[PDB]
Amino acid sequence: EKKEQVSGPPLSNMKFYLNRDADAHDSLNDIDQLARLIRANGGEVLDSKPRESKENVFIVSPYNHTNLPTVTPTYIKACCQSNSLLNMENYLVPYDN
Repeated sequence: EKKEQVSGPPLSNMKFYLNRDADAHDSLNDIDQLARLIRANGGEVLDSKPRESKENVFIVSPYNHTNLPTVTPTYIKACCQSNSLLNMENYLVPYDN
């Protein structure tokens, strides 16, 4: 692995930031800064930290299909620094629950 990002467009894909409502997790307003980098790449990310339980609050990662599950916000630090050589770190919420 020498070439940095080759398969598919390196920028502009799909992102979504919507915290559930646990009153805490990792980041809320700070992610707006770490995501500002990937937000200006060409994709789309809405840094919003709500607190309403309507099964409609989740955070989707770049190139991540199915908006049903959820991933960690720190994913950016691993997606921007590691590119995509650490999928095990998706630390996404299972499909069952």
